[PDB]
Amino acid sequence: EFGCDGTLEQNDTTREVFLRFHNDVRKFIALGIYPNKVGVLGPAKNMYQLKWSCDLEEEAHESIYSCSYNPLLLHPQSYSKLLSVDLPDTDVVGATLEMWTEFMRIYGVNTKTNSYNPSFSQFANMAYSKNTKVGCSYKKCGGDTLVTCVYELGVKLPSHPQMWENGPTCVCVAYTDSICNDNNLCEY
Amino acid sequence: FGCDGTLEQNDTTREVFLRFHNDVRKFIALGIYPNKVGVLGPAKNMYQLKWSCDLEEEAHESIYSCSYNPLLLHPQSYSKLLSVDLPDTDVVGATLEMWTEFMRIYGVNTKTNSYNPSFSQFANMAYSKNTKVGCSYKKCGGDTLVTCVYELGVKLPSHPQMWENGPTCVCVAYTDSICNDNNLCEY
Ligand SMILES: *[C@@H]1O[C@H](CO)[C@@H](O[C@@H]2O[C@H](CO)[C@@H](O[C@@H]3O[C@H](CO)[C@@H](O)[C@H](O)[C@H]3NC(C)=O)[C@H](O)[C@H]2NC(C)=O)[C@H](O[C@@H]2O[C@@H](C)[C@@H](O)[C@@H](O)[C@@H]2O)[C@H]1NC(C)=O
Ligand SMILES: *[C@@H]1O[C@H](CO)[C@@H](O[C@@H]2O[C@H](CO)[C@@H](O)[C@H](O)[C@H]2NC(C)=O)[C@H](O[C@@H]2O[C@@H](C)[C@@H](O)[C@@H](O)[C@@H]2O)[C@H]1NC(C)=O
Repeated sequence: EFGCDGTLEQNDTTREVFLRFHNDVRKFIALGIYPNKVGVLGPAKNMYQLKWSCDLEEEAHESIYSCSYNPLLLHPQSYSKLLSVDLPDTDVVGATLEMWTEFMRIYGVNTKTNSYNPSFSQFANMAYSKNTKVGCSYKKCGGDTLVTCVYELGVKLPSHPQMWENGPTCVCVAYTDSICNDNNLCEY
Repeated sequence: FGCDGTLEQNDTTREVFLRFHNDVRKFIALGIYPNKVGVLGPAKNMYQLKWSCDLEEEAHESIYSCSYNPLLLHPQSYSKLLSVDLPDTDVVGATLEMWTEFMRIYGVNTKTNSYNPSFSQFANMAYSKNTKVGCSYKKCGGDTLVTCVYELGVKLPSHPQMWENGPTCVCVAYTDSICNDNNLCEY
């Protein structure tokens, strides 16, 4: 599920944190039980399972390599700079991902449109229903640690801000020959 | 710690909670804790926190039903997290880091060090005159609840100051205070 050989300064423990965090968020949106600011997100039809992409992880790694964020702009990308602390790497990674979702919970999703909002831009990239690939990276840059995820597909702003379509769990039709896996997420 | 109660927590996460708080507080006291721009502090009357099993009880009780219901006896910080398949210490660490990162998103006004609801958890953690904290967490299926209870905190509107600007180791808020080896006040 990973197999990323490169000089990426990361091993699979944090990659699994990244990957399963995304797919847990997406499963609970699809099931209609992820908590909004008030109430719940979802259910969503067309919410696809994410797979790791080593190419996208390289894009994530390259954007923070110099210790100043510089995205390649080939793919949607979420980024945050956190204070480096004397705790394990899973803690920074976890803190970033939790923070990305708390932005959403602090501001609140309109669950009629499920539109992107700049105040939870990272959550929108993480929840974008029709994406199927993610790659993330982090780098300690002295007093700060940069954490960033890159996605194959994302919202297209401003015209197409919808993060996911309201619909029944396991309705998987956005790609031909899609099935719903045991995670309650679509795959193709 | 010595918290005997049915608190569903052991001392390893208690230490992460406590040490994290006192690191932040001493970095503010020394004037080296990063703000959004620049640094926070130095602060006078920044007291070291001690654990309180009573406050931990108040924390544990507010979340044991998996819906947040504070007792409202003491200032309290709370977050509902997405559950992660990581050791509990790392979920606690991630939460505490996240609480500080809110502050650096909005930024503290270092002329006033005023409370800001947008970083309420950092504010509760940084409140200089508090000396006791109790924290708890509970895995609730897909989500995890994490919360800290403080004996003292800001009082709005009358006392919005998280800490007062001033020299490290000035410890006069309470009589018979001293500055310990952590450069934090205690009595
Ligand atoms: C990704 O890298 C991290 C950081 O190196 C790995 O986590 C570390 O894994 C090592 C073991 O390979 C842990 O060390 C050992 O800890 C135990 C308990 O104290 C002791 O028996 C042993 O003496 C100790 N070794 C030494 C010399 O210290 C280490 O504690 C652990 N965490 C950190 C922050 O260093 C990680 O390994 C994965 O996670 C650990 C927790 C184990 O489950 C391990 O089997 C896993 O592979 C690396 N991930 C991968 C996939 O390799
Ligand atoms: C609190 O609960 C933790 C989870 O059960 C304990 O960690 C576990 O300790 C085992 C040895 O007793 C060790 O083999 C396990 O890998 C470890 N599990 C995890 C997820 O870390 C913890 O014990 C403390 O921490 C571990 C890492 C060791 O250093 C122990 O010697 C420690 O006591 C429990 N804490 C206490 C104070 O009992």
